[PDB]
Amino acid sequence: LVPRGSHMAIATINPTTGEICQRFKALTPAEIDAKLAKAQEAFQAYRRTSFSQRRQWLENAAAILERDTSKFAEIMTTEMGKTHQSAIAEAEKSALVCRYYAEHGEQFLANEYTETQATESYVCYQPLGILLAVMPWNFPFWQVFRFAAPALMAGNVAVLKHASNVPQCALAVEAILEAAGFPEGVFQTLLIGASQVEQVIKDPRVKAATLTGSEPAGASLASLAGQEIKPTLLELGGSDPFVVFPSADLDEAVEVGTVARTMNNGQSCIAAKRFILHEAIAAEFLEKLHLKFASLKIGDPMAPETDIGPLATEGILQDISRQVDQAVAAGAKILLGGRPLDRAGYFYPPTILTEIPPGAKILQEELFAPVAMVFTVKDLDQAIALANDIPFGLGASAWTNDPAEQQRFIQELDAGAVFINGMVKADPRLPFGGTKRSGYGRELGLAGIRTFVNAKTVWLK
Amino acid sequence: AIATINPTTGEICQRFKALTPAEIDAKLAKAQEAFQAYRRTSFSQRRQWLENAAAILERDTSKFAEIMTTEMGKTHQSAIAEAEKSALVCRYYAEHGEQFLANEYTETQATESYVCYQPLGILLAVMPWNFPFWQVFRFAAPALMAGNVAVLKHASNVPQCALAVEAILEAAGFPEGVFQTLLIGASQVEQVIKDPRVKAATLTGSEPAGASLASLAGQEIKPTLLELGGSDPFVVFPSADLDEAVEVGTVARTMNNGQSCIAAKRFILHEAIAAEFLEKLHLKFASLKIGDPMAPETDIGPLATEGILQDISRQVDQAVAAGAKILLGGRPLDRAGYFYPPTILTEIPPGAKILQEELFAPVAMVFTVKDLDQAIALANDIPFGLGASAWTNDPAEQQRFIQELDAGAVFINGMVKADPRLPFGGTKRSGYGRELGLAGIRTFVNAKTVWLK
Repeated sequence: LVPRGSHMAIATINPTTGEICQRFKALTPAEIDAKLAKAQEAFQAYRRTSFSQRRQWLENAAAILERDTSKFAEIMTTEMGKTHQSAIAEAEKSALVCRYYAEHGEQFLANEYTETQATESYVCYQPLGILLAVMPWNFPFWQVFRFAAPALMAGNVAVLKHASNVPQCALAVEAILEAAGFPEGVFQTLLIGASQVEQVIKDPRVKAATLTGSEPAGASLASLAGQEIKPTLLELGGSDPFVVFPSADLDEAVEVGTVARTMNNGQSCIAAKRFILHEAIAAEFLEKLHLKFASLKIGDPMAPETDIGPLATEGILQDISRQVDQAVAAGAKILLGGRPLDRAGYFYPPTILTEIPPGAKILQEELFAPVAMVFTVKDLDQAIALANDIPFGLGASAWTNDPAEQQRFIQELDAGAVFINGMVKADPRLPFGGTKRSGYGRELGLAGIRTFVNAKTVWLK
Repeated sequence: AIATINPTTGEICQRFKALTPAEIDAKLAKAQEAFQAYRRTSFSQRRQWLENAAAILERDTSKFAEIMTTEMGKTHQSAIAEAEKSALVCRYYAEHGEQFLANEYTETQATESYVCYQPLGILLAVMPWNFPFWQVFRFAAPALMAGNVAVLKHASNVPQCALAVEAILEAAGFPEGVFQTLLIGASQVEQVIKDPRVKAATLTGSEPAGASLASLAGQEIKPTLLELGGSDPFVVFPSADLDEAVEVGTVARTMNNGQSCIAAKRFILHEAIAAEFLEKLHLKFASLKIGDPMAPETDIGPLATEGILQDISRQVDQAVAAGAKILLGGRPLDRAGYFYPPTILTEIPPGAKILQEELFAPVAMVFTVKDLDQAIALANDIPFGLGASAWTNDPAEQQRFIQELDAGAVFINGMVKADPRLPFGGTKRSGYGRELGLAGIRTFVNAKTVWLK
């Protein structure tokens, strides 16, 4: 036996126990070439299917997700550490988005007509061809279905590169779609490393790409896609603010803030990361939040009662460890947590940072872990100024029952989404995506299915 | 680098100093400041200022037309038409822009859930020389109606058009700094795209510039829109009104002296009409008037630069040495300016480079095909896909063409034109995204989801 780079890049490593459970071989270039030939060929046939066949197959996928939610949930929890209960919910949402596009997708892609001197003039909507989807470990089913439901309803085929630490999830999605009846080659999972994504985008059969994840990989992909004249959609990190003002129901703010910071063990792009508290309401909020964080159960994510599993990988653990030690050293005050736990697996406790000095690195950084930054402010202008004083701009949440402050937050928060008296969620009925360094384009709603079609203008004399 | 060189006489009519990196920066500083205020203006203010710009265009079409003709060589009549269209697109977004940006509500368990449309901020536009007014207003009208500010990097050979556009917009009443023109070289675009104040960019042009712009935009996590070249098929099948097809195909190959991204460049002829059509096409091209583009009788003026003439000379020399046949033209004329004649090439060998190239000159490639399958196969046998035109009165053939041609646009019994009322853009190596129609003004905005408990 000999460890080879090929066999060592992709694995299931259970973050609860640290143990390597199973390893996989990455595809060769040749093998990749052949998957793409296969996709190109399935595309010629798949684009001729009817919305009926596609709706039928998508419905079938939804039913398989619902039947086996616990099985799929366990795969998620085993590979990347989320609570089993939240992983069951992610399977149910994955089914939901499949149903959303089965129901709306034909109508979303109908001809739109415009009166001109032409006998007929309209835009119609046609599949691009092979699409590449580069997806993250943190919502390993949901992110894949919210991309794949609309892309397949539109008539495209797709090749998925998943995060190298959720290969079982990735294989599970390929298998789900095959079992639902989508023809072989329509959706294929590529067991490949991040360096191999270059070969896929530069392949002439690949028309467009989408990436959800972080800046390094997103910059890489969109750069290369650009150089090849291929369109991308990017959803990257956030540092969403969670802004609390005097007229807010603080108890509910506290409950929802805690959930929004800690769900998925803090590893969400739309987590409440930076709590921005009005000075009147602040003492009371900070303390109530401290106490809730302190009540969270940290433990085995397979256990129903667990609120906080381990972080997903070792790397992820060192990131947040360094980011935090660094801030403490620059003078930041730990109200709670702030140290990895003395135990098996990649555990990091719920943590709260206060009195962060101006100039600290961490003000501009994404904390992908259950670690809240807290700030006090005098007025609405300071709150906007601080909320927007980041490179990112995905989501934002503000708590107030003053209609004027509500419209101000709605207008002036530089984010792709703004929730008022609620935590930012993604809901298939509505578009969703970033601004600034959080990315561009929109998934879900109408936009989700228009994103990768040729909007072909037609003019018949 | 940055100069007016009249392509009719080959001579330098005036020079311009490019900005320094410090001068660029200060323009960006000033765009940011103007954005903070411009974004608070009402649609009614913007509609008035847009309407003023249309009136300034319609009023001086002639004068602006001369600047275009003098700088880049199109016929004065067609410059006049470009100025009128530039005005049209302005009135279009002034009429529809507010409604196009209205909140769209969607019922949920929110009290209020909806999407609104907010300006992104500073936009960089990188425009080409071949439609130097139209390509800028097409981009600017929607962008300004949405509340963005813009900086424009125009082509180095049309600096006067570039300054006139800026001046038109200040004269119409858009506040200083809402639209600024930047006299800068291609290598300086990087500075601009990399500046954190610049939010998104757009480029109409060629692939080398588009690839570079979109590559750097990607690295910076910034969206772009690209409209690049094409090698549009013009496909003629046996039920076509042949005479119309010839008159219109000639226009489509020949307008703007063949320097159009949506010119008909590859004529694809069914064998049952090939001979008739080809002879007629041959006769039409042979008698077009080549000349001073200021003179109204002129059909064909010169190409816009020495390089453009060299490129097409090279490309045709190269194809002829490979075995292609010249039915007509195929050499630069011997007279002052950058004149290349209406030219037709036939019997091009398989594997010849030119089959894959964009011919930015009035040079037609002609092909004979046996059937619909084969016509579509060739229509699409290129790296581009902007437009496609097909001529036929069998409604089944019409639908096959509409469905299977790989283009951003398909016209049946007509030439491809960009109409402000409908979207327009490319696929494949022609680009992505859409200008005009509703898409035009949605491209450079934050589609913000709003959720109220």
